[PDB]
Amino acid sequence: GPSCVMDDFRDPQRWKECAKQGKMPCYFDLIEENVYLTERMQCECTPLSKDERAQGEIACGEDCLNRLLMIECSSRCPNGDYCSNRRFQRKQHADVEVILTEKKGWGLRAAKDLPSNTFVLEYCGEVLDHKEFKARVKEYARNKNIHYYFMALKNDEIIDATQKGNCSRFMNHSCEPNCETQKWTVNGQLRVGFFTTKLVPSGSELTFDYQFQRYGKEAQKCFCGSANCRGYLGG
Ligand SMILES: C[S@@+](CC[C@H](N)C(=O)[O-])C[C@H]1O[C@@H](n2cnc3c(N)ncnc32)[C@H](O)[C@@H]1O
Ligand SMILES: Cc1cccc2cc(C(=O)N[C@H]3CC[C@H](NC(=O)CCN)CC3)[nH]c12
Ligand SMILES: [Zn+2]
Ligand SMILES: [Zn+2]
Ligand SMILES: [Zn+2]
Repeated sequence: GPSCVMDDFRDPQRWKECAKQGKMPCYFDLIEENVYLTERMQCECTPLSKDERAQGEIACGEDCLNRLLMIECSSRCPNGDYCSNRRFQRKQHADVEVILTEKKGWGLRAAKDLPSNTFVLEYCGEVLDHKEFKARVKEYARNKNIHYYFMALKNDEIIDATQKGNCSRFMNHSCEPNCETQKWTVNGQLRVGFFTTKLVPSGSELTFDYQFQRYGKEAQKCFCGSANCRGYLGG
């Protein structure tokens, strides 16, 4: 099918044009941070020498205490500019494209090879309390929407990327996936991002195991094509 790049989403009227020809997904409002309907210490890594920075060595890598608790550092981190643990904030996203699938709608694929436990994208959207969430479920059912964009963030917080979000919203489900969600604390506030669970060759679709609690017996069928396909979306 047709494909497109994350920069294509920055030109609104051209996008809408590409959408008229079916060369891009339908329009949504692009945002770079979660938006709320309901109004809401440093680590101990030793500073790296300028020599160690030049050698290729990692600042706040795997032993960093902020990182081990999936907390990103701030500006006041000991390693300052060198800190590798500010990925959400610096928007250090993987190189991925938005493509048209056979039966799932649009999707995400890797433009380059991507290592294991590599950051893909933040799942951004409108954060909802339980009440707003239920309002929208019903509103969406009554508009006969086909695609749904809900992601559980925490107790009484669900991200809805139906109207406002970013390209994370195109990652499809798979019963045998190559990414997972991770919840990270940034400035005392929780966020969700997608991360590879294995190596993902260039061209391959990126998928995760969506486990949002299924309500009815009734569900969306799964066209993931795996050997182990559970048949439907949801947990
Ligand atoms: C967040 S969206 C993913 C983006 C969607 N493909 C689009 O075109 O906007 C989730 C929706 O994609 C579709 N979807 C995702 N994974 C799927 C799968 N494995 N089989 C069938 N539909 C899928 C479902 O309609 C679901 O409600
Ligand atoms: C981010 C992402 C990636 C891949 C798949 C999904 C599905 C969703 C999603 O929001 N699914 C919803 C469906 C409609 C349900 N409706 C009821 O349970 C009540 C009446 N059937 C709620 C869950 N989000 C996704
Ligand atoms: Zn650190
Ligand atoms: Zn740091
Ligand atoms: Zn499946």
